[PDB]
Amino acid sequence: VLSPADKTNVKAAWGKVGAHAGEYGAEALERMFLSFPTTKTYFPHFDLSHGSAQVKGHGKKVADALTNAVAHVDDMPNALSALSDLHAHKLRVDPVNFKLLSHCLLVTLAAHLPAEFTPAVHASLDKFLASVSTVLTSKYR
Amino acid sequence: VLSPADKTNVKAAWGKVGAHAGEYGAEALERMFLSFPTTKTYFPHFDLSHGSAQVKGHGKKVADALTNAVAHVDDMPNALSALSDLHAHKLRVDPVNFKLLSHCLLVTLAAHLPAEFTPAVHASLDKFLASVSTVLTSKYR
Amino acid sequence: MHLTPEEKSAVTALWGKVNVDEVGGEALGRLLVVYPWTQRFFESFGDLSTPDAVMGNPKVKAHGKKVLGAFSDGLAHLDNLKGTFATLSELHCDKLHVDPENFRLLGAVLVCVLAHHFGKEFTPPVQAAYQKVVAGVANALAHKYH
Amino acid sequence: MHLTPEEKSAVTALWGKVNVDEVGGEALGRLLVVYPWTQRFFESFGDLSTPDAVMGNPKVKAHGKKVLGAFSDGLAHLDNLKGTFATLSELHCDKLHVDPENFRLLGAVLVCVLAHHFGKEFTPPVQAAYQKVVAGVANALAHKYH
Ligand code: HEM
Ligand code: HEM
Ligand code: HEM
Ligand code: HEM
Repeated sequence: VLSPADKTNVKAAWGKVGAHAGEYGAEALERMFLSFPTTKTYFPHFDLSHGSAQVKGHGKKVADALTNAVAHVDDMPNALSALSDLHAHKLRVDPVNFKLLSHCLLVTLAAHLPAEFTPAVHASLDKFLASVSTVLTSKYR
Repeated sequence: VLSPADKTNVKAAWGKVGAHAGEYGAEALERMFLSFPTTKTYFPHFDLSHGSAQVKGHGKKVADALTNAVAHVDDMPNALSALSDLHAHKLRVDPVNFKLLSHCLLVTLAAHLPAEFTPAVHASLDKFLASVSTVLTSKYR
Repeated sequence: MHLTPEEKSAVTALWGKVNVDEVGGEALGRLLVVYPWTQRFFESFGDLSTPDAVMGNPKVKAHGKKVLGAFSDGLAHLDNLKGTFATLSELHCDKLHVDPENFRLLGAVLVCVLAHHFGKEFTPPVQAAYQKVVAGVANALAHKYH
Repeated sequence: MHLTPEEKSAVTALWGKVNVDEVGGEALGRLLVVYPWTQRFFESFGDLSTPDAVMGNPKVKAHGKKVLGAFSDGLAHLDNLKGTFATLSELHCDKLHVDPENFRLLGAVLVCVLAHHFGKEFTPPVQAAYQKVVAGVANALAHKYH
């Protein structure tokens, strides 16, 4: 459960991301594809080459959804209903994969927001991505 | 989330366990110790030998808790609060181990309730143990 | 694959009693029912809407038998699973695009199936041998992913 | 390891720029803060009630240096992590009772610390090689558990 401190930490951190969220989305995917190649099984229809527009585009999409989640940190389940649906009934990504993208996202934030990536903020973002993951896989069965 | 169907399934299968819960609890533990030896790191103080009374004693406690969650299937977070606190604050069992025990509990039930361990029931019991595990781990951070 | 000789005899003795046709259908059907997300690979199999629709589907039964068939062959080459499963590993990756976690879910379901069928005969120590086996097979099937 | 000469060189080269003292203290402390349950093994260290108290705890910082030290030396036996961590594997099992999952948590934390420190330098391809090492290390350390 996200504490008030957590919600604050997250909003701050994401606040600094700003106009780069799309690039960070794209970078996290790229890191995911390379470090955990089993994740590529869900994107057979994409050109997973470095700098592919499909990956860039998707990166934006993901980033945007996180934004919307930070904004509705208080009502995630509701803010992400559609996405929870899509994933549970259409995409059907195995749940283990969410932990992999979450990790690549932390790494990406860490590498780009040095001053802001304090131990307390690291803990908060992790919980946050975990909560997001829970929401996205809540209707799986 | 457990559906009405799930609830019926669980009360039914658990109903059949009856008085053998204790013994099935002990058996699930032993199966766990044998198949996932890493789980033994949490019981350095136990005699894990075959027919250990400590294991017998422990199997009963676990079985009683599961029986309590079935009795309060509509209020598990509250029915298990105490146990949730203990695990989060004292025991501090890594979350991955809940899935291991769950698995050995399912094997045990399967081995003992051939007629009831239908596909439908198997699925309900799996969602149930996952929910119990979630409650027990909810206060971890 | 740390199968002691005694673990290997135990795997083999029980496997002698299995009706692969039957176990194959049960394991695959149960997978589709317990972890419905796995149904993503079988939209051409037809109706998988309910447990009976899945369990009785002639296509699921036939596929289960195929899968367990390949698994049984694996059990005769416990020594060289990687070699045994190499072309299949490639196929699952490159053509089928099957996330390898699927191989671990199937292994857990299979263990429950063997427990279901053998009852008391599927002792703690026999389960432990089979746990090593399904893990070795899952690993072998994932070895060629890239 | 299943490290590519190119992958080996990337690991090796970034490592050369690492202050084990600082990275060790930071990795262990972050661990205790992000995954609070890992604190169960360090009760004798003191007050770990807050990020601040963990990050400042000298016992923490010094244990962190010992751990990265041992890790650091394992990077010199990248082709036999198993043999390098055998004794450490037994100790962790038999004396410390540390669940191997902790090895994996630290690894992930380690990678976040490297990214934190090296920014730009810690590229996708470089993270990929480090992911292989941390997994490798965790496996080596868990190898002698029974
Ligand atoms: C942090 C959690 C995640 C979030 C917020 C997220 C968000 C999204 C969004 C916003 C979309 C696009 C919806 C649309 O096209 O309208 C999407 C689609 C998709 N996601 Fe998820 N996702 C997450 C995790 C994952 C993971 C871990 C995977 C697999 C490794 C994945 C696989 C996919 C795929 C394959 C698509 C469709 C791609 C396409 O065909 O364009 N997602 N996701
Ligand atoms: C759904 C699964 C679980 C249930 C229902 C459960 C329930 C319980 C209960 C009722 C107790 C006894 C508390 C008391 O002293 O009154 C207990 C203690 C304990 N549990 Fe859990 N537990 C579960 C999962 C786990 C797992 C997965 C592990 C580690 C592999 C674990 C490790 C322990 C330990 C080490 C103790 C203390 C035993 C002693 O010193 O007597 N538990 N648990
Ligand atoms: C023990 C693990 C497995 C073994 C030994 C195995 C074996 C096989 C074999 C022998 C085939 C046919 C090859 C061919 O068409 O040339 C096959 C096809 C296939 N397998 Fe696997 N399999 C395993 C696990 C899985 C799992 C768990 C899934 C999905 C959850 C899966 C998905 C598929 C699919 C979708 C096909 C193609 C079906 C079609 O003909 O349309 N497999 N597998
Ligand atoms: C990169 C993985 C790790 C390495 C290389 C490693 C290495 C070491 C070394 C070299 C020692 C010194 C002990 C001696 O020689 O007597 C040690 C002790 C210890 N380690 Fe590990 N360790 C690792 C991970 C962990 C983790 C993740 C934990 C728990 C979160 C842990 C818990 C301990 C404890 C409790 C001690 C004993 C310290 C004392 O005596 O106070 N280790 N470790």
